[PDB]
Parts: sequence; structure tokens; C-alpha cells
Amino acid sequence: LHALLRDIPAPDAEAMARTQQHIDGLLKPPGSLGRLETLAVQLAGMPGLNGTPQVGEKAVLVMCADHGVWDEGVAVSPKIVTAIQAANMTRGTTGVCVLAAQAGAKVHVIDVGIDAEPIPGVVNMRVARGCGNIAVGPAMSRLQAEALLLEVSRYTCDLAQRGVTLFGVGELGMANTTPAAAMVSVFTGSDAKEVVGIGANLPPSRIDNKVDVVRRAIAINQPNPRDGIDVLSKVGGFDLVGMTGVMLGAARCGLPVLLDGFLSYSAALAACQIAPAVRPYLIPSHFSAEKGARIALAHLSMEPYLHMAMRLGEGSGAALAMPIVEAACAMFHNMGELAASNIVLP
Amino acid sequence: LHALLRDIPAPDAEAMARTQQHIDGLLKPPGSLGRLETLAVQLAGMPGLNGTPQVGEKAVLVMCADHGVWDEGVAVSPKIVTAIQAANMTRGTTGVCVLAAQAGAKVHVIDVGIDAEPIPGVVNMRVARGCGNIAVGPAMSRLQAEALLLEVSRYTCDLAQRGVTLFGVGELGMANTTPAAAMVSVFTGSDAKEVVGIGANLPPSRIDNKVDVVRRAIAINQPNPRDGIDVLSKVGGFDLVGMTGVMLGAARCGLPVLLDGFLSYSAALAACQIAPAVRPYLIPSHFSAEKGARIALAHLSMEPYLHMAMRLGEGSGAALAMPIVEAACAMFHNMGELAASNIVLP
Ligand SMILES: O=C(O)c1ccc[n+]([C@@H]2O[C@H](COP(=O)([O-])O)[C@@H](O)[C@H]2O)c1
Ligand SMILES: O=C(O)c1ccc[n+]([C@@H]2O[C@H](COP(=O)([O-])O)[C@@H](O)[C@H]2O)c1
Ligand SMILES: Cc1ccc(N)cc1C
Ligand SMILES: Cc1ccc(N)cc1C
Repeated sequence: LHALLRDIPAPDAEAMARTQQHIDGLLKPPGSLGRLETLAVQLAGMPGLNGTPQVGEKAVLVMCADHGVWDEGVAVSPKIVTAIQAANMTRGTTGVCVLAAQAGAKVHVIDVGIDAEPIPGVVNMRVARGCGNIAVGPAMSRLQAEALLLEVSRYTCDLAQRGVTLFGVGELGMANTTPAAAMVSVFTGSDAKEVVGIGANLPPSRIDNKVDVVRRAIAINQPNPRDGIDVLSKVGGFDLVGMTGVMLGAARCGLPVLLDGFLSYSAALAACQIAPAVRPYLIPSHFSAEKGARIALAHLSMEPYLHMAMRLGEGSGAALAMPIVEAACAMFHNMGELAASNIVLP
Repeated sequence: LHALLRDIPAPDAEAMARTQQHIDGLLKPPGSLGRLETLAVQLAGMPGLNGTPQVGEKAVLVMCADHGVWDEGVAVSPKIVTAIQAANMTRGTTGVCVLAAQAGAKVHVIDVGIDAEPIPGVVNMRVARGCGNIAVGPAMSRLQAEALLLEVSRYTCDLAQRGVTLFGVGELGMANTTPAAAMVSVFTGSDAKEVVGIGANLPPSRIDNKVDVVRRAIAINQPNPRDGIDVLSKVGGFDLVGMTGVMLGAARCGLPVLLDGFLSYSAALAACQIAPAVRPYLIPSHFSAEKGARIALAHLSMEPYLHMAMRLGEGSGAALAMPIVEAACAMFHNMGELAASNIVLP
């Protein structure tokens, strides 16, 4: 794992310079395509993309797991929904499946800790039947977190060998916006009340209890903000750890990763804390309707491309933004050039 | 034309109700897909879509024309760029062509007033070789505006008969952000300084002259804010009139139209002034980096889906948002249902 983190490559400034120069000469006023240009340059700096903005195969990895904190009344969705939905993922009837198919991406459903019998068709990496209830103790041991990080990392960079050049990250787990709020609170130094939201339609009357649970989780575990792994293991969850592992794997692989919503923001804060070198590979997708979204995004210094008021999770936002990444590539490779049309601008 | 405006159908509330009910029963927490759900319902209300959110063929109509106000020094791009770029449109090397191709849409380049010889391959509807310089008089006569509105309207709804169900609108014309600013200023009652931007890289030192030109155009023509056609003919342009005509045509056809950037906002303000019934058919795409964008969008009560800091024009933003419209349709038709998985939520 220390080896892993050590070998994450820095962006290729040489390729980025050649990219910027090429974009400036395209048939349009310089910089007129805004963030599409910036995105093309960022991609060009990713070693795994071979010095140019391109997109081969696309995959969305969905990390599924249950949470012990569900028993504290922080979620109105029945617990079995995780297992049921995970099975529906294998049938392509869920939100991510439909949006991923529309984008030409393949969905990988990974069980990292669902509290139910194993589901056929689902990649099995379960650590346990749900993580511990963060309200009275840690979600898992540091060892378990480090092991899952490593496992998911290898799985991720291994897909790279099969033609995948763009990753989308997502999750599935009833009650997970609670440990995500705790994590955000700890990494950004924000108070619980400012980052706890309604998750999957939590009644406004039950928000107070959710805020109290987050505070207790922090007070009891005393997670160290300067140690992302400590934070993930104490007040995180298997699914959040797995999302973090995808980001580390793609970064080690020198490939881009599309973030999803609020849960993904949490995992990204942890990943950047564990290894700052990961940041250049992260690409925002949409702006989650979850209350603590603005704060988490500010500490990540990211501005999402899509404002859809989405809050489903599953990696649906990630899949929705994949066409945007391909648009920057098409712009870069298919537009004509100013010089060829004899156009000279000041 | 009075007939045209009179026959614009109202949205089908019955189909929208059936749509909302179906969306609520899909495999996800109710409302969790945010604006994607709202978009699906809006589409379902459009009579031309046959009571359901669907997308058949897609077209982006680009209105090209030159402006007499170019001689006032409000644009740094040479005048011939309009003619040159219009020709490049027929070769698929421009920004809209590349993004439209990526979306599976066909681009229609229409000349409504380019100051040059006719360009082969371009639909010919030229009113004249450029419109009058709005700084010293009207851009065109009311008759010419009404005639082009009608012409473009018929062309638009005629494409509907050939399988087109989704339109994107765009333009091409050096100096057009000047008449667009004048229009926005007049319709929203905002001062020139608040809505004039840098257009296609206008030097910050030349902004003052541009603001003065807009004020003079308004003072001399005295356009009536309550008469959209009066406004278009006096301080607008052929290209802006044509964009307005596409919106009226699609609305009469009961079909959706995707707006583009700042120029399209101007045309949409005019269209809504001429016929309020047009509003339900308009769909925002991106948030233009032009200074007066926020004001124009506020008066239209629209919140764009994409924040890309784009300012190219051509209908490139419209094409970039087409995948989003198809995503709402895929969501609606391909996701599974809660009841089928035995999931019961409060
Ligand atoms: O991705 C988001 O921004 C998001 C925001 C709110 C809720 N969710 C989803 O809903 C679940 C978490 O909600 P909850 O109330 O059980 O904490 C989980 O399975 C997520 O996929 C996801
Ligand atoms: O669509 C926008 O928001 C947009 C914003 C700024 C500039 N433009 C494009 O640039 C041209 C207008 O810029 P200008 O400086 O000549 O007024 C015209 O051909 C448009 O297609 C377009
Ligand atoms: C100069 C210029 C201005 C606008 C557009 N759409 C394209 C070009 C090349
Ligand atoms: C209840 C619920 C919660 C989250 C998700 N992704 C899906 C469902 C069905």
C-alpha cells in the first residue's frame, strides 16, 4: 500500500502544453469553449491516456454495503433495500444501469459488505455483513480498511489492462449519508448541523436525531483529520472505503475518475488526504442536492459541470457526465483549425 | 402569422399527470432524480411527442447573418468570419458540427443575411446582405421581420414531418452580442452596462464604446418593450429573428427546443414576449459566460443544466445538452419499478 501511494504518477506537463497549444488553434475564439478546453488539457496530462485526451472503454464501479448505524433510525429505507437493489443492478433496471447504458459504459457491482447472503453475478469482496455502528464505536479496524483499499485498487487498475480508460464511481447502502456527513464534518472542520442532509427522503422531523448521531460518532471515535485511513475506518463504511480505493487505483493507473454525488465527495476528501497526488485525476460530475454538498466541494476546490438536483447515488451522476468527457475529446480531435481557413484574430 | 401564434397548443396536463405517477413508481426514492424527472414530465406535456417523453431525430438550426453595427468597432473578429465559418459548417469542422455529431444530431445551416455571395450547401433565406447598423437606425423593417419569422417557422415545423422531435437553436454572426445586449436591456429594463459583455474576446479597453453603442441604438430607435417584433426589427438582427422563428415554429409544432447561449436568451425573451404560450416548450442548455447571462435567464425563469463557461455560440451548448434530454427519456422508459421488487417506502 505504501508502494501503491508512492507510485502514483505526476501529470505530464509536456503533453498538457502540446494540448493547450493545439486547442488554441482550433476553429473558434481562443478559450471560447471554456471548461471543455480545461477538461481536455487535464485529460492530456494523465499518463494512462497516452499524451492525448481520449476515451476507450468506460466502467462505473458501484460499491455496495450495509451500515450498523442504520439501527439508530437515521434512514427510512428498509435495510434489505441494499441487497435487493444490488441484485437489480445485475439486471440493468436501476438508475445507474439505464444511464450507463445510454453512455455506452459497463456497470460493475461490487459487494464490499452487504448484510445478506451473497448475490450471484455480483463481484464478491465483502469484508463483513455490514460495518460496525459508528454511533458506539468504529466502523471497522484499520487493517480491514487498508486491505479493502488495496483490493479495490488492484481490481481497478486491472480493468485498465482490458481497455478501460475512464472510470465512474458510485455506491449503494442504506444509511450511508450519515457516515458520509461525519467524514465531511471531520475533514472540513464543519459542524454536523451544517453538513447533515435528508439523504433518501428522511423526514424533516428526524434530522435532529441524525445530527446527534454524527456528533456522537465523532466524540466516541475521535478520528484524526490528518489521517484519512483513520477517518475512514472509524466513522466511514465499507462502501466509502471502496470508493476511495477506486480513486487510488485509477490514479496509480494514471487514469481519470468521474466523481458522483455526496457519498463520492466524502471518499474523495479521504483519498486526497491519504495522497494529494490523487487530485489531478478526479473529475466532478454533478452538484448533489444533499445539504453538505457545497462545503465538501469547496474543500475539494471543485465546480461540478451538471446542476440536476440529483441525490440518487449509484454513480448515476458519473454516468450522466461521461458524454461530456467524450465531448472534450471530440472537440480536440475533430474540430478544424484557424490557420487552415485563413482566419487571423488579434 | 396571427394564425400561427393563435394555434400554439397548450401543454397536455393529462399526459403530464400520467408521467409524474409513472416516475414516482420507478426503482428509486421519489424525486431523487431531481431535474431529470421534471424534464421528463415537461416533455410529456408537449403534444408533438405523443403523450410520452421520447426523442426521435435531432436537428440543430444555425441562423447566420452579418450586422451593420460591426462598423462601430464592437467586434474584433473580421467581418468575413461569418461567411467563412458558415462554409465550414457545411464541412462539419466547427464546434457545433463536432458536438452535434457526437449527439447524433443533424446540423442545418441557414443563411438569413450574410454579407457575401451565396454559399453552396447552405439553406438560402437571406433577407439582405447584412442588417442595418442599429447605432443610427433600425436593423430592418417590421415587414421583413414578420416575413422571416413566418418563413423560419414553417421550415421548422416542416422538419417535424420528417421525424425530427427535438430542436437545438444556434447562430453565427460577427458583432451579434451587441444587438443581443440591446434586446436584453430593453426587455428586462436593465442598464446597458449591466448586460454588455466581451462577446468573442473583445478587449476590456473597448467595452465602454460597446456600452455607448447599445445606449445609442436604444435612444435612436425607441423600441417598444411590450412588442417583441418591434424590438427585434429595431435593435435586433436577422439571425436573432431567425432563432426566434425556430422557437415559434417548434411551439406551433408542439415540440421541444433546446436554447444555446446569450444570443439564444435574447431571442427567447422576444419569443416569450410575442407569445407566452411558447415558454413551456423551451429547454435551457448551458450557462453562458457572457456578462448579461444571469439577468436574461432570471427574466426567463430558467436555470441551465450545464455550467461550462462556454461562449462560442453556434448552438454548441444546445448540442451538448441533447444527451441529457435522451437521458430523461431512458430513465422514464427503461428503469424498473418499486412494486415489482416488493419495495415499500414511507
Ligand atoms: O449521491 C448522493 O448525493 C445521494 C444523496 C442522498 C441519498 N443517496 C442514496 O441514498 C442512500 C443514502 O441515503 P440514506 O437516507 O439511507 O442515508 C444511498 O443508498 C445513496 O445511494 C445518494
Ligand atoms: O453564445 C454565447 O453565449 C456567445 C457569447 C459570446 C460570443 N459568441 C459568438 O461570437 C459572436 C459574437 O461575438 P461578438 O464579439 O462578434 O459580438 C457570434 O458569432 C457568436 O456565435 C457567442
Ligand atoms: C472568430 C469566431 C467567432 C465566432 C465563432 N463561432 C467562430 C469563430 C472562428
Ligand atoms: C430506496 C432506495 C434508496 C437508494 C437507491 N439508490 C435506490 C432505492 C430504491
